[PDB]
Amino acid sequence: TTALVCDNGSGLVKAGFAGDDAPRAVFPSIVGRPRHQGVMVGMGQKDSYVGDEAQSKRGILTLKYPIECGIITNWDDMEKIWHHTFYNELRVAPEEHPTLLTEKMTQIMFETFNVPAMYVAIQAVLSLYASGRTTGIVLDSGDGVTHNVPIYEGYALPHAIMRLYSFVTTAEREIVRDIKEKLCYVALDFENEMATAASSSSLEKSYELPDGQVITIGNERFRCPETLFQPSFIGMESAGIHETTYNYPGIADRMQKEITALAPSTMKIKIIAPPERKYSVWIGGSILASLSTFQQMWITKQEYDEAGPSIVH
Amino acid sequence: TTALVCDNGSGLVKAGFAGDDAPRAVFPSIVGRPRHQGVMVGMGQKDSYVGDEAQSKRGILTLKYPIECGIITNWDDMEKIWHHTFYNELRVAPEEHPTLLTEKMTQIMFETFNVPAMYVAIQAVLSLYASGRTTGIVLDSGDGVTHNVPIYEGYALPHAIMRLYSFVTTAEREIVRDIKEKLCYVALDFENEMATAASSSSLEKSYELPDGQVITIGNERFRCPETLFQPSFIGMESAGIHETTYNYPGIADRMQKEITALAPSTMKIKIIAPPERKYSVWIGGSILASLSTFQQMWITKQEYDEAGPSIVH
Amino acid sequence: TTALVCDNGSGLVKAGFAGDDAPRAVFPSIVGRPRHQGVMVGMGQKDSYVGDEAQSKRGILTLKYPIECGIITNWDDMEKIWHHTFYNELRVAPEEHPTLLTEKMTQIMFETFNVPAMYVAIQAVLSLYASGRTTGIVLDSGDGVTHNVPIYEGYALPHAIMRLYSFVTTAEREIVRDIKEKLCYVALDFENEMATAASSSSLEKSYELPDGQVITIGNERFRCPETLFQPSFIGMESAGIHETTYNYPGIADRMQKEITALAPSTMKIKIIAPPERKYSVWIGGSILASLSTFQQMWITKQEYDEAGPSIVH
Amino acid sequence: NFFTEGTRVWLRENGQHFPSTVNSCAEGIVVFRTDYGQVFTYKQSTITHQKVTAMHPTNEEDDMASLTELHGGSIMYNLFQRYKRNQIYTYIGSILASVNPYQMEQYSRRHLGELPPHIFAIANECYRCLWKRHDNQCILISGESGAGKTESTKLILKFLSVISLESSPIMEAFGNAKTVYNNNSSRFGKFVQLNICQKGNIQGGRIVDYLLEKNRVVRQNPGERNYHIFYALLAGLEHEEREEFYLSTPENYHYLNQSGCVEDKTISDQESFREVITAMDVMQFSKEEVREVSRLLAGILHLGNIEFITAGGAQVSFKTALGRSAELLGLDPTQLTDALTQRSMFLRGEEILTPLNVQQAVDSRDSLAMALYACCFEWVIKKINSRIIGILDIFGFENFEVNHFEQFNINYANEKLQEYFNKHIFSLEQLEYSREGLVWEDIDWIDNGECLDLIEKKLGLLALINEESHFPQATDSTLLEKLHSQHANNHFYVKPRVAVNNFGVKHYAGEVQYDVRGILEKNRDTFRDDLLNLLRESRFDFIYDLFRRPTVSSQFKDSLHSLMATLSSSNPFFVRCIKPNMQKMPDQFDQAVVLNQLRYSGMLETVRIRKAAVRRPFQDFYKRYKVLMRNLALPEDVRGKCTSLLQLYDASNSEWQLGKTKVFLRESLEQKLEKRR
Repeated sequence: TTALVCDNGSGLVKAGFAGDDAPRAVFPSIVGRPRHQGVMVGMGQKDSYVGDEAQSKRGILTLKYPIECGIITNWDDMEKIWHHTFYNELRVAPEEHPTLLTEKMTQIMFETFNVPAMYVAIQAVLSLYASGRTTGIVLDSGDGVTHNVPIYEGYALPHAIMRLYSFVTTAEREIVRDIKEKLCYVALDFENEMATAASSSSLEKSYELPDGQVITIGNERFRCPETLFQPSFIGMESAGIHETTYNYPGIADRMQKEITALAPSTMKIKIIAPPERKYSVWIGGSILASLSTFQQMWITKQEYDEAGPSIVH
Repeated sequence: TTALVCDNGSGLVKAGFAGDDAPRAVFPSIVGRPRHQGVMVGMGQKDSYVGDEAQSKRGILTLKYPIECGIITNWDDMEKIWHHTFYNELRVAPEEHPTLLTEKMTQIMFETFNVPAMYVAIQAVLSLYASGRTTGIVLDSGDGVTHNVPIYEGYALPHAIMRLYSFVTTAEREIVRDIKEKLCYVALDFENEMATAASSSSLEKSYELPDGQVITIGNERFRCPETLFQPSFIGMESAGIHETTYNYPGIADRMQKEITALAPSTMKIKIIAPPERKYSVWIGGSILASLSTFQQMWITKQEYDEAGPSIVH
Repeated sequence: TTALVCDNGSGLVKAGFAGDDAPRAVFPSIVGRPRHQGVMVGMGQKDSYVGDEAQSKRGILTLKYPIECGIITNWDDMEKIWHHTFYNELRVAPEEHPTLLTEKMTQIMFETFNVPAMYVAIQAVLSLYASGRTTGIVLDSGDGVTHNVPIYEGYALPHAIMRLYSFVTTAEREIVRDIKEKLCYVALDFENEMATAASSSSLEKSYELPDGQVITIGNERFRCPETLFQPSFIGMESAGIHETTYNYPGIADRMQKEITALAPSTMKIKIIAPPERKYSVWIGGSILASLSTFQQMWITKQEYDEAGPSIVH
Repeated sequence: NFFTEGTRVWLRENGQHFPSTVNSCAEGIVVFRTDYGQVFTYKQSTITHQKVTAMHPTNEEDDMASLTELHGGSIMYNLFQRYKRNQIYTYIGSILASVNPYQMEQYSRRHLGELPPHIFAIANECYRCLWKRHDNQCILISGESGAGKTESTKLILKFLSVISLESSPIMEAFGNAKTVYNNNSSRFGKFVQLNICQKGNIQGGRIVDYLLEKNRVVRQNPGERNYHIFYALLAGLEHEEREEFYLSTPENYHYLNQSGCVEDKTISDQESFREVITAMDVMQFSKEEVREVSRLLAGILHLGNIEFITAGGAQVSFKTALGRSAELLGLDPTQLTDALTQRSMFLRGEEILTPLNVQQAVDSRDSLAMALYACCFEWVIKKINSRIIGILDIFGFENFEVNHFEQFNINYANEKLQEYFNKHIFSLEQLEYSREGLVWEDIDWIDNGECLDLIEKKLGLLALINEESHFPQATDSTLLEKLHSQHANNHFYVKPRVAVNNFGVKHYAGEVQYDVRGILEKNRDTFRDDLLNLLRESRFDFIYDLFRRPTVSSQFKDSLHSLMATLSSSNPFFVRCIKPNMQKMPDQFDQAVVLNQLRYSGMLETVRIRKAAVRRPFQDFYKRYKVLMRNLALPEDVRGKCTSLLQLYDASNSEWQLGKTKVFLRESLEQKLEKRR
């Protein structure tokens, strides 16, 4: 009878009931069809692996992200994400609860899965419910859309938000992401750090790759993330997060020293960011649907026969 | 030997001699440096394109407007606008004339370009000299500062004036402006029009974009300009032009119906606005400096040896 | 006293002085050691034949390409290519000129051959200097690395480039290449052509092989090159040049019909490709080093004792 | 600065000193009447202390350098009086100035200076120095055509023949053209080496030619014609030959009509034909070779009519222009039409034919026409030389209102010639100061190497032009900007404020403004090898008898360097011919025209350099500055009297010196003394 807070990011989709800890189930949110012909009976082979098995069996697939830079590409794959998740994972009935989503979806999920109600809260706002503050500008950046939403107590300003070795094959790209994980750090004073970076003393740590290969990356190890500020390297004109805020083990005192140079003087700038942050948004959602009283700001079954496609906003 | 009336707006800078028609030369008034490194010899490539070429070769530049919301940002770009214009365009000597400007400028232009005199008339006042009326409240709104100056015959009240698809790249923003041009119209009764806008009948016209893309905007096509009244949509508290007056193929009967509701009763309100209005201000200026006799309300060189930076007002 | 433009490909290395026609000398760029024991006095036999004689005396060798998919394998063979070329062919002194290369090399050739300067221009950019255009996307594909570089006038977008019968013996493989030469053509509509290909009407031409044997290939004759698009046949997922551009007597109107289906509508697409294209790159270099004035963007020796291995970029 | 009625003065007005007389001086007003008829009125208070310079021992009647006040007005006045009311000469140091006007034993054996100036005096000095120095001589006769250069050449040669022309019509036909400013202007430098045996007797001559204006063959500006020979050919050929070569009137040819020349009269063109034909007969050109010359010229004319269709690349689609060209040259129509539209390359070892675009085809066609003409021109010179102290007939600076590539090249050539002249004079000066005057050190002042560098050095004007020409998207506009980007921060190089005239070069004689338009196309000159091979394959024997990116500007540079090598290996003697009036009037001296001519021939700047400087005979100095000696205890001798005053001004004896007959003093000291007087 519980209610389920389920956040779709370009993640790493997260799902777990109305509280109280973290998602019961987490997986990389990919479907991948087999780029080859299969010949081992059964028919045995699946038509397409969704996560997580599609993250266990790379190389025999062509990974295709169902969503990409915020807007999803097609609901044919997305719906399969959903059906697979609800039916063969969490062991939850479709009529179990009224649901909570973050940001064709609402409707397809409504007619197929028949969750008798609905409500969609924006992904940025929930990030405040983590440490339970009421004020602040939230910089929420995940693959593949970041946002900067400023909220005062308790209303929220809408218009002040600005939204910004050969590794050819798609599957292998996953490994790249992993080398991004462990072997990374943002410098504090880049331009001056590069000079001494050239010194023989290794600021390079050597990671080992799933096959035999041993890959030794240096210099660029701290260069790549630095792209987050100064995104000329990419060839995009929109200035760095540095400037978009005002307007990794590196941050926040990188972010700090950067802002204080651009920020007006005589102003104190705490840059509080928790540990455990990866589930922050979700710890938000849990608090919400369990909390009184916004249950009556939902859209149920009776109220979707009148207006339908509208009213969602 | 002619005299030149040259108006700097956030335009569309306009230039043409002391009468009698319209500016000889008009261009979008931008400098944009090339965001990339060049390798086609000569050195060939310019350090920065001014208009108009900086509007023909977008995308390879970062357009930077030399003026912005009235006050200009820096005279480093501005002076270059000027020098480029006088020397390599109009083919006019610097000592040719005493000049006429609308609103560091006066001074820099005085030492660099040495126009032996000067006079600056306010931009609103000039707009009356078009149809050659002597009375009226002038609503002059251009990118990016509007003003409302009431003038009686013939003195002018000083204190009664109140002054108010992903498209990320700087260059590409220009394209937005063009879709602002053709595909626009202000409704007469917005709130009631919005309901019927939802009806399938297309109040949408499909414009085609410089590359291949075909873009179909509707609804919002008339919503966006409507922002001019009711500027809550922006998140700004200052009330709409509607109210600031009393206090696009849409206007003026939009403006009309709206004012008549706020205005007192039994009052006849012609809302006469010419065609050709884009050059109105300029057709003003031409008439002025050519006219007797205010030539002797100028500030020449001998009288800039005494006071200098003052006396301009 | 001349200067020399020398382009290293996985060719077919090309060499010829600063203009004005085509490389003075062209040869297959291979070293091959004799896989057997020699016993005919002198001792006579060379330790290893470089081209071109190593392309005249196949079958008694094991051909080893000094470069392979862009990165060269080892400079031990490459240097031997170089020394052999400069000394016993062109009959040119090492101190004759400052040289120009396309892409350990720079340094080894610098200490051995002591060319008093240096400059390296990228292989793609030069391909524009052939017919002397200033704009365009260049699709340069030679064995064994292709590239897709978009350049505007005149700066160049850096980040928008994406880079992709028993015949067992190595030597014999050369013969295959020749059957690739004459007996080849890219279809226009593969799928519909394949059906009629099965028809008895010979779309097969019979080539004769250096020994006695006469080999008659058809069908696959047009199938094999088609691999350039649709490169699933190899078992690589990265999509065809077809799609990488947007993102043989067949081309370019194959490329055309393919693109117009993928390209947006109402866009005119010239696919201009010269005759003589095989030397396009070289006709570039000649034009370059002969032209004023980028001579002063070189790196001479005095400027190589300071920084050395760096500064090259 | 007050001067009484009737006083002879120089009045510096509008930027030029006027020979004048004080007409009246009353009520604080002064009126001056110039010798040219102008009346100038001023308030006496405004007449500053020189400003108005009095006519220092006037000499109202052989060498201009003997003038004390050595400036424009003085040169103009002195040349004028000698020409109009005195025997014409005249020397300007080593330079012989010769003024055109109305249509030997005594000079032979005499020294340069003992005789009145005359072309013979120069010829004698050249003959003299030839034997004495055992060294080749050059007599460089500069000035625009018509100024009297051919008369100077004629008499120099007549002289050398005694003491020891038939080709003219030929060379004028192929080397001369009507420009906006001259009906018969030589667009090339002609050097006639008069050969002498071991006993200094004339044995023959050898013509060398340089600086041919190739651009003219295919392009003429408004009111200008191609080389005279084309018009001469069309006006002079008999009906039968005219029909044989498919020739009609000049209006029908792109290479002759594009300018918009009114002309109307063939008549002179027809006379020039008779003259050329006669000269070619004298020169031992066979009837057959002459007809071959005309067949080749006719071929060039028809070639230029060839039109290209932009099929995409291009193709020839016309029954004629090309048919006639192929017929005249005797080459296959299809083989020629193919190569006119395509470029050939051979690669290990197969031919790769690539299509040309229409613009490239036109450029290639023009380059071919220019190549054929240049080689025909050289063939004709070979023939003249076969039949027959170098006399160089060269143009001076050429400045019209609108200056292009043609004038730029001419003025470039003049910068090079002027450098040789300056170095020569500076050398003669050192030698005169050594043997002529005692002195410890000598310094040379006026190097025009910088101007020459701006023009011909890497990143120079011509180099950048070559650069811009080999870029597929290059244009006159981008080349203009490269000039500004490279030079506006340096040189002798200026830009017009309103981008109307385009770039300006401070040349030796004056600033010249060049319009960039046309520079690129005129400079292009890449002939296609396959087109030439086709021509090489056909025969009426004359055609084949013509045996990266080549540009006209670079070829001009090379020819100019070849010319300077030829000249530098000799001892040069200078004659400047000026045209005194524009109407061929007998002894008529138009001051406006003369001033322009003198400047164009470098005379006025050469004078300014010589003027850089003051000297007066001892008594003249003493009589002028006697007022300044009133308070001095003076010696009985005039040299001592001069010393007494000068010692007060400079005791070191460094700003003044006493010579054999004169007091020498620096301009600064003279200015000091004068102000005080």
